[PDB]
Amino acid sequence: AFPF
Amino acid sequence: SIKLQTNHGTITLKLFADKAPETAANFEQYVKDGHYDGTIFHRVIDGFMIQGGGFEPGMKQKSTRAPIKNEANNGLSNKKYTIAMARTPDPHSASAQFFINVKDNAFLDHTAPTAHGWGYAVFGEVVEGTDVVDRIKSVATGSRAGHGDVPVDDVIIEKAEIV
Repeated sequence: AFPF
Repeated sequence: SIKLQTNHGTITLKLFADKAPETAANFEQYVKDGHYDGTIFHRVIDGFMIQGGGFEPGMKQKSTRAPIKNEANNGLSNKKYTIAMARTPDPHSASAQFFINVKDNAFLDHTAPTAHGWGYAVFGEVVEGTDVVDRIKSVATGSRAGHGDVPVDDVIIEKAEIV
C-alpha cells in the first residue's frame, strides 16, 4: 500500500 | 532496455543497474519470467504516480518471490518519470510492485535508515513514451474492494520484454  | 506494451501505448524503461543493482535485477527477472504480462496499473493517482505489477484484472493479486533490500539510499530522487519500488510499511519488503512518478516527488526519497525515512528505491526511468504515462495518470478511477484509485477501465500491461 506504500508509498502513501 | 525494458519495454512495457500497455493498452494505452508502449512505455520504454532504462534501468540503473549500477545505482540500484539488486532492485534492477529483481525487476528484470520478473520481466524475463513474464510475471508482468497481463497485470494492470491498479493504483492510478493523478499528480502523484501510477502503480502496477502486482494485480490481474478484477484485483486478483499474483504470487511473488522473496522481498529485496531497500536500495533507496542511492542518491536518486523520485523525479518525474523515474520508476521505483512500491512496498509494505516494512522498508525491506519490496517484491514485484513498482510505480512511476508522474511528478517530482522528493518526499518519497530516502532521508534515514528508519521505518519512516527509508523512502522508495528509484531504479530506472521512462526513456520513451512519457506521453503514455501522462495519459494513464488521468483516467477515471474509483474504489474497489479495499483499494482506492483503481481505474474504471483496466490499464493493462499486455507484455513486458527485455530488448
